Amino acid sequence: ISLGPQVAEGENVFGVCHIFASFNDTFVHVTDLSGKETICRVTGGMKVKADRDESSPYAAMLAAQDVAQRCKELGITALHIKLRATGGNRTKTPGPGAQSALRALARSGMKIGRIEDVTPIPSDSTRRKGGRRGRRL
Amino acid sequence: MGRVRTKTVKKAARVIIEKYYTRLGNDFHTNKRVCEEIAIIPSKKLRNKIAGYVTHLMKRIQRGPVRGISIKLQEEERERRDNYVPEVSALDQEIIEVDPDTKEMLKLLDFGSLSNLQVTQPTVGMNFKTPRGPV
Amino acid sequence: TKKRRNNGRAKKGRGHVQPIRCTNCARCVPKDKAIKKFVIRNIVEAAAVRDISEASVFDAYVLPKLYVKLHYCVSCAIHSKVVRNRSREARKDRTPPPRFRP
Amino acid sequence: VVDPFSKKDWYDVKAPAMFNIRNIGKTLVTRTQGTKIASDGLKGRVFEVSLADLQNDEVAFRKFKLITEDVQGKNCLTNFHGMDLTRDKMCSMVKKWQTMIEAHVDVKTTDGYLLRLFCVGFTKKRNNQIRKTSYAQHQQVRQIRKKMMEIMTREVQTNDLKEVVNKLIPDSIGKDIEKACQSIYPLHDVFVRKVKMLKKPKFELGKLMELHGE
Amino acid sequence: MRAKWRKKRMRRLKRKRRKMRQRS
Amino acid sequence: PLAKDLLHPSPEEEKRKHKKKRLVQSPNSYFMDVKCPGCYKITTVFSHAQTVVLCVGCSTVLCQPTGGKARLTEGCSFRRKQH
RNA sequence: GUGAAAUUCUUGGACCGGCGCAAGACGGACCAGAGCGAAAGCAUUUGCCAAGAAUGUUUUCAUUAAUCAAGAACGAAAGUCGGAGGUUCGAAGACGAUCAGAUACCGUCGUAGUUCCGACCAUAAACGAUGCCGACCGGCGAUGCGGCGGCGUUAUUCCCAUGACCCGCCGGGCAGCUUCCGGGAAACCAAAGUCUUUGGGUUCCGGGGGGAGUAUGGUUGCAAAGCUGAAACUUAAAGGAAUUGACGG
Ligand SMILES: [Mg+2]
Ligand SMILES: [Mg+2]
Ligand SMILES: [Mg+2]
Ligand SMILES: [Mg+2]
Ligand SMILES: [Mg+2]
Ligand SMILES: [Mg+2]
Ligand SMILES: [Mg+2]
Ligand SMILES: [Mg+2]
Ligand SMILES: [Zn+2]
Repeated sequence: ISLGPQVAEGENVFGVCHIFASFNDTFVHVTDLSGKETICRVTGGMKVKADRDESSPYAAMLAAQDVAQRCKELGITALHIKLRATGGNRTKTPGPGAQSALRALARSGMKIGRIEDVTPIPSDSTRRKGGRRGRRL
Repeated sequence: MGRVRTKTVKKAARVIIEKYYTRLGNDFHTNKRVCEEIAIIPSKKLRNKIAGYVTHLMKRIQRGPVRGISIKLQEEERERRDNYVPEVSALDQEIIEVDPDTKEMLKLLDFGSLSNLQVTQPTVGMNFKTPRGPV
Repeated sequence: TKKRRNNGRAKKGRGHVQPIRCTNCARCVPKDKAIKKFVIRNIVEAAAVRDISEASVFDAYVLPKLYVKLHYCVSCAIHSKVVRNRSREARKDRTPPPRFRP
Repeated sequence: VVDPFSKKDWYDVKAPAMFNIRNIGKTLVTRTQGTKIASDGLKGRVFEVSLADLQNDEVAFRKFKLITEDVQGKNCLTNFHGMDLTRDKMCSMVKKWQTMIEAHVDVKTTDGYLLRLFCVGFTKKRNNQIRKTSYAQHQQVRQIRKKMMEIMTREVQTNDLKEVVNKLIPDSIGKDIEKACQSIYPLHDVFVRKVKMLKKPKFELGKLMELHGE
Repeated sequence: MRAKWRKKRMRRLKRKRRKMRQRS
Repeated sequence: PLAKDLLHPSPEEEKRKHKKKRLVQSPNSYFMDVKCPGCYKITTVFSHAQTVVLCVGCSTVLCQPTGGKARLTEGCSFRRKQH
């Protein structure tokens, strides 16, 4: 009770941290072992007010620390991690804020379980946006 | 930094070493004195730069030949290093490894059927090529 | 003037190759022509590998990797400096560049 | 105004008898008020867990779905739901200069469980192999795939969900593929990459009890 | 001028000539 | 090798050469006698059989035809027939 | 979402996360200077239907062949017509940005289209910018198929075949490296070689650059357009390959 379980010292509680680290934004989302129930979600867009640094490591680590103190407020100790890119037909790589948010969570008194990639990879996608001539800049 | 000798001093040092090798030596101060008369060098700075380099090359040629060549040095270097002169020739082995394929080659040459050579079991596997591509 | 014997693409017994898309600009480029780069990346960069290993609950955990195969149109591969222009003689060399292992 | 975590409660999830470890972990859900029921909310929850967590000294690249079918107090009984290899492992097994073979079957368990089994296997080069690429001909792939279909449907169609899960925990099915296929084309990288369920036998309560017990 | 757009401009002019000749 | 003696090629390269490309054509296939096990008589079998051959006594199959050469089933004695 | 933004969606739960359901597209990694096809082109499993190269062949026919005006089948994408379906993408169009301007490049939406069936069109840098058939003329290592052999390892077994390798050989291929064969204006090419030491057979086809693939005639098409195809007039160069320099956001 009291915003946490009654688990003894012998066993620790495992959360799940979805790090949707794309370009232009990074999501850190802590949930239970099914993901059905959520504890906290903080993103760079709601942490920086410059509209450009939504994917910056500066805003990403601040998001990670905020969900970290909230997780400790709920007594969450261990944390399996699911890293996720944009996926689909678009980019399949994590953005800049993945490593900063990951490092911030470790250094904020949290424990780390297993990191796995849940990036959506199509067998073969639909027509990707941009035309056949690419994005001529 | 900045003490690199130029081709002017370098080449002139080599020529006077070859032409006057016995009149030189290991001492810089004697080398500059012989250089005063064995060649006409106008500048003092150029002179003792030449002598300084000559002293350095004397320390090198005394313990091994260089790009420069002395006719006396060549004969002495072939006169030395005559041989390791082992008490027996290095290739008078009492037993010599011989494959069966080479053994029949000597038989077809008619020079086989000797005692010194011994035949070995042919290696098995026929794997002698490196796997192709990267790694 | 024919710059390359293979026309810059590895098409010898075919007539048509299905197109893939550049990951950077999303440009339709033939699969035999695009620069392919299979990259294995650490999930945790070197700046945080110690933090994650220490904070990990597991006594011994090997960080998994990323297995993504990258396709670049030659414009984007040149801009990203994946491929560099070479001299006429050095163009013919097809061995991959050294990994700089030692 | 107030956070829901005040009215959230924590339940503990258990494991079937196939695994020597019982407690996967702890969950949370809202309480029961009006039409919404805490038991109904927790009905149908899928918990991706690692077999390394559920087993003492077995492999880590195998994961399990483990849907909860019933809750009894603060404990949530759980049966098998599906398996899947981790993305790191399945992506690392796909090497160049070799042939991948993929199979899929539909099998009705004696109990009534309709399972869709996906198996993957990769050709193997020999120790004295000098040729760079070790590929498989199309008929060899057809023979290997067909045999893989039948020595994976026989291991499940004649048995129950209990035996199938405790035999795929060490992946005896995969080793059966490798030793059979080595007579045709040698393989090394063979695993049942994924299974999933399609149909269930009308949700019998007694079957869950003997699944966790006798 | 790019030969393709010269070709397209030529096509437009041929349509005008066909329309003028049809009207007559 | 400019001055190769094409008049008398040595037999190791003559056998090496393709069947039609030799100095004089000579087929690689041959005729062999096959002794049916559990029988007494001798049948003639083409070394490159395309049809399944069965000697009259031996009701079993003698040769299983494949692409290049017949598969002589076990228990059959074979021997060449006059070059 | 962008370089930065904005139009746009959001307290009705947007995005995110979980469980399901539907839809129509699409078949990654494996996938290669690898295979097949006359080209265009062809990539999830299974089945059915015919077809095909090469190899094997001491089988049959016996000149039945090669290239081909006229004529004919197929023919990317886009486009046209009719019917289904419209997920994504996306001509036209609107709006936001950028700019001196921006009818654009960038961003949001989105029409025809993109998907299947039937009927058209017959064009692509439809490229190997390189006719087909045949003969000859260097070397080397690979690779795909078929065949023939040989130390050995591995699969099962009680023995051989039979598969996975290893070492070779033959034939047809996709190719690769090297070479003062030879050629070429050179780049380069074992074919673009065997060419003033010029003749193996046979198609198509060019004649300085423009005008111009235009006008006119015919013919094909629903249409867009396709095929055939000039002249007046104008011009001293236009070009191809390499060399040096100058410059490059
Ligand atoms: Mg150029
Ligand atoms: Mg083409
Ligand atoms: Mg907005
Ligand atoms: Mg079309
Ligand atoms: Mg229609
Ligand atoms: Mg759109
Ligand atoms: Mg001809
Ligand atoms: Mg002319
Ligand atoms: Zn690109």
